[PDB]
Amino acid sequence: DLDNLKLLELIGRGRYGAVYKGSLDERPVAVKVFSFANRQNFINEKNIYRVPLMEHDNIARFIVGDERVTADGRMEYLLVMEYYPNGSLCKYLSLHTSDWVSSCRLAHSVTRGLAYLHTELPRGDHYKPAISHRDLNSRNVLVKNDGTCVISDFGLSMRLTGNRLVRPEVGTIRYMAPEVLEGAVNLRDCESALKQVDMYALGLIYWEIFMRCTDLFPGESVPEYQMAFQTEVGNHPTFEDMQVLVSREKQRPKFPEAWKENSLAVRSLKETIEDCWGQDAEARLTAQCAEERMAELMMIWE
Ligand SMILES: Nc1ncnc2c1ncn2[C@@H]1O[C@H](COP(=O)(O)OP(=O)(O)O)[C@@H](O)[C@H]1O
Ligand SMILES: Nc1ncnc2c1ncn2[C@@H]1O[C@H](COP(=O)(O)OP(=O)(O)O)[C@@H](O)[C@H]1O
Ligand SMILES: [Mg+2]
Ligand SMILES: [Mg+2]
Ligand SMILES: [Mg+2]
Ligand SMILES: [Mg+2]
Ligand SMILES: [Mg+2]
Ligand SMILES: [Mg+2]
Ligand SMILES: [Mg+2]
Repeated sequence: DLDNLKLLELIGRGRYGAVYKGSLDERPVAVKVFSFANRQNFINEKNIYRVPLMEHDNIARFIVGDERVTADGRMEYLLVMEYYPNGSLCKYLSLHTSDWVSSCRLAHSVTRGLAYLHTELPRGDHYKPAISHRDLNSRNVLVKNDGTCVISDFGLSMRLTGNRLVRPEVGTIRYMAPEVLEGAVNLRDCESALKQVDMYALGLIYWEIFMRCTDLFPGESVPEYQMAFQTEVGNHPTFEDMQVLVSREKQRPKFPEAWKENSLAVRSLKETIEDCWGQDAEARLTAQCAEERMAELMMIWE
């Protein structure tokens, strides 16, 4: 198989992998390359992808993983996966504005993938545990050519149910929930607490998506894309910065005045976003309810 793998241009990178466009048996792929220092994230990500029943319309498609020794005497680990020309949701939102229906399509498809990730499927030979993503954000979501999302980057994800479990501030700082910023996640109910951390981050993703919805800025132009909290903390905020703004001061991204609350759809959208990122983690929507709320919003478009 992998003797015929060709790497082309670099298309992305984060803390753990450098991601290249590639060719495998003359078909296009993406190749995430890890150094030996990040081997454990490769191991983790590969094994999450190989958990039974992980193939799903809103989960990135994994092909194969592999190791090689480089010319200069270094170990490299390669995670080969489907190539998504649109890239991350972050990149896609910076380039596109969408109307109500297509914005809901982005938001619903990412929510559907998270609800599936979060759901335990007792199946013996095919057991799928509930899995927490642990760094959910729009750079770890990819956008398919048909305009729907897939969840990606399981380098930090953890199994939450079943046997041989372990108990664990390692995510992306901008998207950390308040209880994480306080070091006070309730690890006694570990399964629920980790899902609630994910759900807070999904709320921020909702805000980022709908800030680029052409129908929410009528008679006006859509603001340029900005990540959650960028106007308030800039790029690369510090842990302490986020702690004061998000947890101490109880702040969240702001809904524009242009979302004048006389529309029933807009009022409902705002309440669903707020039900995801509230301070009381036990009171946030679950992923399965957010998926249903999102679909019910679309249905309240008639
Ligand atoms: N299969 C893919 N197709 C297209 N772009 C990708 C793909 N996987 C990752 N990327 C891009 O590479 C970036 C980093 O990939 P990711 O797997 O998140 O690495 P890290 O674990 O280092 O954050 C993503 O934000 C995205 O822009
Ligand atoms: N069919 C099953 N598949 C997966 N996990 C199961 C099944 N039945 C029970 N369990 C769970 O597996 C756990 C046992 O894990 P084990 O590896 O024995 O210990 P630990 O997780 O403490 O290291 C129990 O808490 C139980 O809830
Ligand atoms: Mg990263
Ligand atoms: Mg490692
Ligand atoms: Mg695992
Ligand atoms: Mg990433
Ligand atoms: Mg935050
Ligand atoms: Mg429900
Ligand atoms: Mg909607």
